[PDB]
Amino acid sequence: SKGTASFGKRHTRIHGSCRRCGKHSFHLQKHECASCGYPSAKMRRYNWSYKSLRRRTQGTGSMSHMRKVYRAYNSGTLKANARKYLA
Amino acid sequence: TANKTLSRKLRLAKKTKTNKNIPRWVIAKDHLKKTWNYKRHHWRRSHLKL
Amino acid sequence: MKLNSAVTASRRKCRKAYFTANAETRAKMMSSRLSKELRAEHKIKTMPIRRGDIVEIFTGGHKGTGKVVEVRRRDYKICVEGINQKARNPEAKPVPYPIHPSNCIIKELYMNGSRYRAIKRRQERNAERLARI
RNA sequence: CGGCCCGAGGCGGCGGGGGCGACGGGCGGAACUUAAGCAUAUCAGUACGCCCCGGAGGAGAAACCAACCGGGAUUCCCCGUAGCGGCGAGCGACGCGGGAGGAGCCCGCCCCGAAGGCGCGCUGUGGGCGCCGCGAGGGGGCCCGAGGGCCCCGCCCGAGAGGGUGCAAGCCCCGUACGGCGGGCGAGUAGCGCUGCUUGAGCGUGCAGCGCGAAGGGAGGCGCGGCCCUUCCAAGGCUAAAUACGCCCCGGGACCGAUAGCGGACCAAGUAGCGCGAGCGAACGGUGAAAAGGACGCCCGGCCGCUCAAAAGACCUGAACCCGGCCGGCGCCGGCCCGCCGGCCCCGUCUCGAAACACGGACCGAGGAGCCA
RNA sequence: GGCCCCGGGGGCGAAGGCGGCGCGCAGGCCCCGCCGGACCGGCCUCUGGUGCAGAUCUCGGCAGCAGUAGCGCUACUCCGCGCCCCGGAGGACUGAGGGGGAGACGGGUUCCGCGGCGCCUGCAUCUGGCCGCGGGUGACUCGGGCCUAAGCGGCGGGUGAAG
RNA sequence: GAACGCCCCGCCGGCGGAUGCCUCGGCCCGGGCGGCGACGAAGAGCGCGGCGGAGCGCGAGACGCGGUGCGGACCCGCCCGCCCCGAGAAGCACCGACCCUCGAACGCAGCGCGCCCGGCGCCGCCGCCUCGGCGCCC
Ligand SMILES: [K+]
Ligand SMILES: [K+]
Ligand SMILES: [K+]
Ligand SMILES: [K+]
Ligand SMILES: [K+]
Ligand SMILES: [K+]
Ligand SMILES: [K+]
Ligand SMILES: [K+]
Ligand SMILES: [K+]
Ligand SMILES: [K+]
Ligand SMILES: [K+]
Ligand SMILES: [K+]
Ligand SMILES: [K+]
Ligand SMILES: [K+]
Ligand SMILES: [K+]
Ligand SMILES: [K+]
Ligand SMILES: [K+]
Ligand SMILES: [K+]
Ligand SMILES: [K+]
Ligand SMILES: [K+]
Ligand SMILES: [K+]
Ligand SMILES: [K+]
Ligand SMILES: [K+]
Ligand SMILES: [K+]
Ligand SMILES: [K+]
Ligand SMILES: [K+]
Ligand SMILES: [K+]
Ligand SMILES: [K+]
Ligand SMILES: [K+]
Ligand SMILES: [K+]
Ligand SMILES: [K+]
Ligand SMILES: [K+]
Ligand SMILES: [K+]
Ligand SMILES: [K+]
Ligand SMILES: [Mg+2]
Ligand SMILES: [Mg+2]
Ligand SMILES: [Mg+2]
Ligand SMILES: [Mg+2]
Ligand SMILES: [Mg+2]
Ligand SMILES: [Mg+2]
Ligand SMILES: [Mg+2]
Ligand SMILES: [Mg+2]
Ligand SMILES: [Mg+2]
Ligand SMILES: [Mg+2]
Ligand SMILES: [Mg+2]
Ligand SMILES: [Mg+2]
Ligand SMILES: [Mg+2]
Ligand SMILES: [Mg+2]
Ligand SMILES: [Mg+2]
Ligand SMILES: [Mg+2]
Ligand SMILES: [Mg+2]
Ligand SMILES: [Mg+2]
Ligand SMILES: [Mg+2]
Ligand SMILES: [Mg+2]
Ligand SMILES: [Mg+2]
Ligand SMILES: [Mg+2]
Ligand SMILES: [Mg+2]
Ligand SMILES: [Mg+2]
Ligand SMILES: [Mg+2]
Ligand SMILES: [Mg+2]
Repeated sequence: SKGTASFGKRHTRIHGSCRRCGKHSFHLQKHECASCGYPSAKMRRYNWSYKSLRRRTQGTGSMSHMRKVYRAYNSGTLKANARKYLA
Repeated sequence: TANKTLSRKLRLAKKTKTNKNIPRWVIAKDHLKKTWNYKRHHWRRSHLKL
Repeated sequence: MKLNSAVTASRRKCRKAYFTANAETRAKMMSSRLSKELRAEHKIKTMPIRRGDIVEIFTGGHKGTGKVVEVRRRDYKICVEGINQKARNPEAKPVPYPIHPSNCIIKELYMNGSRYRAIKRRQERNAERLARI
């Protein structure tokens, strides 16, 4: 009875939703995320899984601020604004 | 459960609201032949982990 | 032979630019030649097609002449009045056979404030080139 | 009771923290593997873990190399054996020479003492490429559903790069060539003894812990003691260039062409789906020039037939294996016109020896293994 | 990369597919008929991810077997146009540790009304937890928020190359 | 005998998706560039269209708002709207704003609560206010 019968004893939630990364990975009894590492101040990142790195990284979201800053630099007026200030 | 936090209620509420077909005028507007929304789910065979 | 190295001569990139063009480029790409009579008067060779002009069609299986009722910019085609699909009923509605603007020659132009000016703008530049040459 | 010294709470202005599959700097640090075994050795001062910058970083103006009829900070490129090693397997710098690039300076100490950045400071401030726009030149005849086809005659060319257009277009349309705008010299140090790591560095290449601890000192690829010679000044600091590189944009190719090429060419791929979790992760491209996407009628889905060059009708072409209806007949080789006679075990493989009661193999398609440095 | 004598073959029909002659010892090549509907080569020189019957090969399709093996919980019947749905009448079952009435956890709209049968409901269906369209959970007194349990964090600092 | 099965003398149908041709995609090399953040980043959640699921985009000013230039007839369905020597649809470039919850994440907690009536996190540097000491002195 270590097989099918044992599976009928499952009515618990081990993990819940993380407040930082949103995934079903927050351990409700240890109070830590097994995906992003929260409540640690830095993000959990490992070089032995580059597939895990590409799933959540810079670029997989909106890039809302960084998009605007780059286009202002490349072709807008931001490089002029530094010359007035840095004088 | 009948005793749930408001945060879990809100994320469950969004999966219910977006579980819908493509409108038929959208099928005429965007000239589509794939008409099924494959992001739908059904309660008997789903494992929403929310 | 091309000399400018910022301009692609790659088939894949050129075909992608014909599709996925923005709307101002698509309008220019839907041009047609002016008739000889208008070539003398306006001193211009081609014009961008527009809703309200009169066109003489050749080279096709739907030759004729009529007014431009519609512009299907997504298809790069134009619907002319009188050039339809051969219909089934005697009563049923007409159905326009769509014509590519380069199979046309413009015979009379729709005029307004912007169309007079863009012609005059284009003659003065063509005279700069005729003075340089 | 004030001063100075050493602390405490609050308030104001300013700064720090996190983020990246590369390149760069600092630490900790394997094992598989090779040695035909295996301990030193090798793999490798690599994987991976932690910390820290930048557009580059690091390094840098000799306590240098040399042994010459001498050079002269750092980095990068071309070029080539001293040596280390169960002296086995393996491992391994560099100067001279040719080039790219080239740039030099400071503080402490000493002199003057507030001359200063003045609520501080005499326990020492201050001086010595991208944005615009014009843009040439072809007709007539047969034919087709449709002329970019065929026949015959021409024009443009600083433009015959190319894309589109109902079928192979310099001249049907966008472009392409020719141009304008912004433009006096450093002490718990150096060194030494013992111990651990590291190096080609070998009676020590570089580092470190602990004990000891200098005054003129350091170096000269074999130790110790003595005498010379040659050549430099550590224990403090700054510095451009030549060099390296992903994401992202731009151009190019004797590269792949939908089981290939990225896992990912398909309005919704790190998606749908699976795992308590760390994590794992698909399949699916193509009607036609135009949706013209299916008339009218007859029976109660079918028939007839309409659009179209064509149903190409849910779609290009449409092979094999396998199957249903009509028609004909009753395994390979050889002779004869033709069902008789004659010959014929199941291939691939290991093996002295296979038809083997030795193993693999229902069938069919597509992919599938000596290339490169 | 070249040549193909007024500049190689093509909607007067390319490549591919299905049958049928010929040529070559052979690998293979060439032609014709039908299909298909837009591209393809012979000779010289150059290049390589360059030839399949097998690997308990990989992925896809699929045959015989074969209309075969197979479809606990006592039970349904008559009539209503009648389905296992609904109604009436009869016959039975669960048997108060219930096939009853309700909560906790887990599920997440499965709840309700009207419509419907394309999918599912391993037989059927007019049924339905299935599909379409509308709706739906009201607190001073019930619970959560508060208290503390076993525990778990924090603490001038301490330690470690850091984390 | 017939039938079943098998071969094909030929003519038609199924099932399946190979072959051929096609390609808004990959891969390789080269050149640029090297531009984030407490002025709240990267990332996550939730919400926003007249009829609106997914993805893109945007933030209660939400499928966008303004300003300067350019452009000049459309806006995939159904509607609306625009139409003219300027009256102004598609489109483009720069600039100014708006910018919900979580996150380095900042009153405590993570969805519930406070102190105070402006507000209310930690570290560091420079100043300043108010202070302690049987430290050295007076
Ligand atoms: K069991
Ligand atoms: K955890
Ligand atoms: K409930
Ligand atoms: K479920
Ligand atoms: K190591
Ligand atoms: K090892
Ligand atoms: K071993
Ligand atoms: K070993
Ligand atoms: K050794
Ligand atoms: K070793
Ligand atoms: K050996
Ligand atoms: K030089
Ligand atoms: K044309
Ligand atoms: K000393
Ligand atoms: K020492
Ligand atoms: K060594
Ligand atoms: K030695
Ligand atoms: K010692
Ligand atoms: K010597
Ligand atoms: K030495
Ligand atoms: K020596
Ligand atoms: K794949
Ligand atoms: K064998
Ligand atoms: K064997
Ligand atoms: K044997
Ligand atoms: K055999
Ligand atoms: K035998
Ligand atoms: K046998
Ligand atoms: K054998
Ligand atoms: K056996
Ligand atoms: K066998
Ligand atoms: K069977
Ligand atoms: K019903
Ligand atoms: K330490
Ligand atoms: Mg077990
Ligand atoms: Mg537990
Ligand atoms: Mg402060
Ligand atoms: Mg290896
Ligand atoms: Mg070995
Ligand atoms: Mg071995
Ligand atoms: Mg071994
Ligand atoms: Mg080594
Ligand atoms: Mg530097
Ligand atoms: Mg070593
Ligand atoms: Mg330095
Ligand atoms: Mg693929
Ligand atoms: Mg077909
Ligand atoms: Mg053997
Ligand atoms: Mg064997
Ligand atoms: Mg077998
Ligand atoms: Mg094959
Ligand atoms: Mg190849
Ligand atoms: Mg091969
Ligand atoms: Mg095969
Ligand atoms: Mg009973
Ligand atoms: Mg119900
Ligand atoms: Mg059934
Ligand atoms: Mg109470
Ligand atoms: Mg949406
Ligand atoms: Mg907050």
